[PDB]
Amino acid sequence: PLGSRKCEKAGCTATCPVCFASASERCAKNGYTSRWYHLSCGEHFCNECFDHYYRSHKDGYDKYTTWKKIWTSNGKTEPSPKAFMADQQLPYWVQCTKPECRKWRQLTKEIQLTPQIAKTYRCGMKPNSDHCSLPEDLRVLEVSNHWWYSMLILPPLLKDSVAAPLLSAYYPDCVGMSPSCTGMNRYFQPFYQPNECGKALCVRPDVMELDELYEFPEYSRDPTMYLALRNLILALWYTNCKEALTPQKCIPHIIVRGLVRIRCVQEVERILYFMTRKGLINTGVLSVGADQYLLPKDYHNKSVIIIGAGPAGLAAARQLHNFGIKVTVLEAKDRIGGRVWDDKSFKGVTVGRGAQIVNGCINNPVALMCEQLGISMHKFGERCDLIQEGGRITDPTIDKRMDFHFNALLDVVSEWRKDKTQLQDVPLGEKIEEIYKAFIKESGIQFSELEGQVLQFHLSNLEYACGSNLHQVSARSWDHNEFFAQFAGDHTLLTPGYSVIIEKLAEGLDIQLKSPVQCIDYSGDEVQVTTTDGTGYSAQKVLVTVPLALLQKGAIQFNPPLSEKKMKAINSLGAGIIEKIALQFPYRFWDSKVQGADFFGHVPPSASKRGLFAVFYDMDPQKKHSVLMSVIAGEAVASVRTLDDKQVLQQCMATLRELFKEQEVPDPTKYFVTRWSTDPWIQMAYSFVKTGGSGEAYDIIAEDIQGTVFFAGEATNRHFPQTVTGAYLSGVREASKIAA
Amino acid sequence: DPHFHHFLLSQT
Ligand SMILES: Cc1cc2c(cc1C)N1C(=O)C[C@H](c3ccccc3)[C@]13C(=O)NC(=O)N[C@@H]3N2C[C@H](O)[C@H](O)[C@H](O)COP(=O)(O)OP(=O)(O)OC[C@H]1O[C@@H](n2cnc3c(N)ncnc32)[C@H](O)[C@@H]1O
Ligand SMILES: [Zn+2]
Ligand SMILES: [Zn+2]
Ligand SMILES: [Zn+2]
Repeated sequence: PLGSRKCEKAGCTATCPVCFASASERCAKNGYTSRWYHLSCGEHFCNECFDHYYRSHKDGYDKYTTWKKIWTSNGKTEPSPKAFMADQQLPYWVQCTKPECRKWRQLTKEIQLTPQIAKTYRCGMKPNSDHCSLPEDLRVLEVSNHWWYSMLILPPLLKDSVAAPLLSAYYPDCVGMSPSCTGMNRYFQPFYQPNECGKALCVRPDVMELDELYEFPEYSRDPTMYLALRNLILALWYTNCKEALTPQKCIPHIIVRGLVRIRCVQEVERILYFMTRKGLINTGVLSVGADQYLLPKDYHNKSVIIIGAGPAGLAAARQLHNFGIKVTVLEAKDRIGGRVWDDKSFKGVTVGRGAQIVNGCINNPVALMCEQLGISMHKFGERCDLIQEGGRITDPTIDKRMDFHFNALLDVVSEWRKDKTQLQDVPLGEKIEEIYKAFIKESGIQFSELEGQVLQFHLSNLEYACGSNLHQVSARSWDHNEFFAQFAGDHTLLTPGYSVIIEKLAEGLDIQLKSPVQCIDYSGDEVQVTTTDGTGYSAQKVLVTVPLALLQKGAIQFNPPLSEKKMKAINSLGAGIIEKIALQFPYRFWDSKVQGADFFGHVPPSASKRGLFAVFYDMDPQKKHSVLMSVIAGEAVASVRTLDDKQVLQQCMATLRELFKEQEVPDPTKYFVTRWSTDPWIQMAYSFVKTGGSGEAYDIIAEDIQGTVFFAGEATNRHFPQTVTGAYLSGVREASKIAA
Repeated sequence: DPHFHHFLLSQT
């Protein structure tokens, strides 16, 4: 009775402490010791094994002292002996993989657990019978106790985390990894680097997000363990995005000593299901059979009707279906896609009638889906000569000077805006002109006719981006979204076209074409949905993803009706528009002058001609086929409404022959002219903020009604308005709301 | 600062 059989730790449940270390030849083993040291309720080490490492005279001091330097040389947390024991000496635990057994087992203290060992382990396995029948150590079931983790002194620290290589710039212990530790698509950069400017869909390796905190409050005090698991999961997903990430797949990559490993394994499942629901992993164009739904059966019971089969509806439909939720999509047109619609009949090339460009591929779901599909994008070159009528290529210094001046007018507007309210908003177009004449009259500087036309060109570039003449767009709010982190990296041409992704998202889903929804009634126990021919559908929840213009036209009857607040938000945004023309030629007539540039600009002769074929795109990055695509923006959209396709073509060809005046231009052998503005179920290209409006409108439209009626679409995404990406993400957003 | 915050983990 010289020594103790009781644990130092007050409240500890261990009635019979035994020493896991047996490092000292004088180890107390399971008998009496001066003091029992507590790592967990199930794990202790005696005073002499403590001293074996902690005392300068003992034979373990060497090792401990070295570890302590490293722990300090690429680590930040305190290197006590308890920390050393949890990181270096604590025996590993591994779960038997026999389906009928599944018992946890302690490995002998010299065996170093690896993924391979964890993957295939079953009771009794040693490098050099009836092992599964032996009872499971009692301390294992203990780990499930609510207080077990509170009785655990130091948080776990993962070893050889898949996330480690992507996290070199951090101290491993701040991201749940062990300091004592020693080709991914370039577009996958899920982790912020230390002190780096904001970018879209990026997370801090060392801080829990709002939603994470909300779902896992028990970690607000200490996130170490959560962060490590979440980081490991993200790294695994992006390491192989072509298959579903499962707990079985994650478990072998969780390497840490002691019973706590059991806690980590049991936690990785909850975290993984949270990441899946929010759409962080197991997403994109990944598809899974009935046998393999991504969420447990408890999310499964409920039904959804999704209205619209564009990127937004299809994203949500894909997500929900993958979750195991019963989904039905109703599409008005005779095709899926919405504002994604590819013409695949041009020999050797795919020409988008709608979207075909990706602005910022880093962390972009579109770039992820390309990886999953094994398709390539073409990054745009920089050069874009501004060609005049007829023939002269504008001096680049004139291009850069007027660009500089145009952005200048924008800066001053961003100053004038700082003290105005929505009630005081003025059209961007008006305020620009005004600032221009002001500046002109101040410093008498005058611009050449060509300078004024090049400015006309740059102005047209903003009208294109807004989908409207600037006299309808808000000076206060035109660029509201820039407030949020935007997608970094390459701007590309989706050569194969967005349709490839649309089709994958749609494959195997219950989709009803030519079924235009007319009535939505959510006043009863289930949502009653009625099409224009009187066909009835019903489900517990309904997701609306129709274009902004269709909400403004009130094409769908809501009962109860949308709120006045919602109607104001809906009416405060503009239904922006542009159209495209695509021309096929017998040969690449522009090669001599264009010299391999992806696109070239067309200087407007006069303000009146602004936006009329402002830019031409060479639609084959391989420089082999001959297809040009051009855009009609701003006022020019109007002037084309009353013309038939043949007439639009005439003016394009005439424009081209002016642009290439000093040479012959062959006749086109195939073309299309888009009519988005008069497509009855679309009537637009993309949204923008009208004068008097706020970026807040996007949130307000996005707001669900009574957790019964939900909304998605490009016009509901405040961070990323307008884009296929933003539309897709809004659909993922709603799928997460709905699945909860 | 929501000039950093992940769009998908900021919905509450
Ligand atoms: C039309 C068009 C679009 C673009 C482009 C050109 C053109 C001509 N792009 C460009 O050239 C560059 C360009 C760009 C981006 C930002 C700002 C300015 C330009 C874009 C591009 O290339 N890249 C891109 O991201 N999208 C752009 N892009 C915009 C995107 O295509 C759209 O934002 C995206 O497709 C929106 O998806 P969402 O899912 O929100 O709507 P969509 O309209 O596709 O589908 C809704 C569906 O509801 C259906 N529907 C409507 N009413 C009903 C009803 N009552 N019942 C049932 N179904 C209905 C309707 O038929 C339709 O299928
Ligand atoms: Zn001991
Ligand atoms: Zn204890
Ligand atoms: Zn077993």
